Amino acid sequence: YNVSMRDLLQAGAHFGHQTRFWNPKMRQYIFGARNKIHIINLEHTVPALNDALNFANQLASKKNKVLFVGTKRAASNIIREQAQRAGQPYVDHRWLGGMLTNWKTLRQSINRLKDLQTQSQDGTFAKLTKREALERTREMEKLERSLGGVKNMGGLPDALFVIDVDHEAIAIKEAKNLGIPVIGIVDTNSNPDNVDYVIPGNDDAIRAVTLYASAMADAILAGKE
RNA sequence: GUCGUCAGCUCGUGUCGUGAGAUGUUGGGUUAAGUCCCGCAACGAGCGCAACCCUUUUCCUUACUUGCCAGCAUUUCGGAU
Repeated sequence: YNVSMRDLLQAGAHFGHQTRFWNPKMRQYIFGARNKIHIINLEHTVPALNDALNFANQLASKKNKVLFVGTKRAASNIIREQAQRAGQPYVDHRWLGGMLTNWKTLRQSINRLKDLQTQSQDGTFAKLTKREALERTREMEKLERSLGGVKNMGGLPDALFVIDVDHEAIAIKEAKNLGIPVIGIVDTNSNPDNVDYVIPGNDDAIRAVTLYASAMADAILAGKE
């Protein structure tokens, strides 16, 4: 399942953001800049990606759940599809402060979501009048939109696959506080200090995101054989 | 009594500060109203608001006197009988 390099060039991980927004901590990975924007070297990206995929394979074999976190408007659909394929909890939408920091409070929210889903399945929804009917349908919509992905999950994930660290900065901080490992994609503008596993490459390109998510999903599938 | 029929008040869990503390109630629409919806280190529960109470507007069921008079009958033509 290793990308082997050419797929990375064709996907376009080489591109990066403009120089003026560069983070000084990426200097080791910048290598050079062909044009005004920076060009990252995939020579370091490949081995780091392989190591991250191997660690994900080991965790999948151990059966511990891995949580995917990618929220960029371009990456939402791709990460949702890949997470559904892998059969793992996902957070496609905006991060809500306390997915991991305060799990006990989210227990009640997901319990109520499941209860209202059971209500919809049962005839009680039909028994209730139309105004309440639309109110609780709208409630279903809202909490399914907010916490739909993590409904199945019952325990904190053993690893966090983060698409874009500076964007989803809160998630990395919570993961560091808890001690849960984070494997993440980082670009030139972001800071890698708090990422346990760093695979540096472009994330804006929908097609690079598709490549990365497909690789992770393939590793998850290979796990458990 | 009054501000004043003014719209605010409280409290549960995590995060930021060495700390007293802060974050919920802030932002944009909307309403008689922190009423309702979009925003987002926040997450939801209670008291205030509203509704539950009395009266008025159309119709239905029970009730037919001491209240009523469409149909009928007698009339000192007055529902008087």
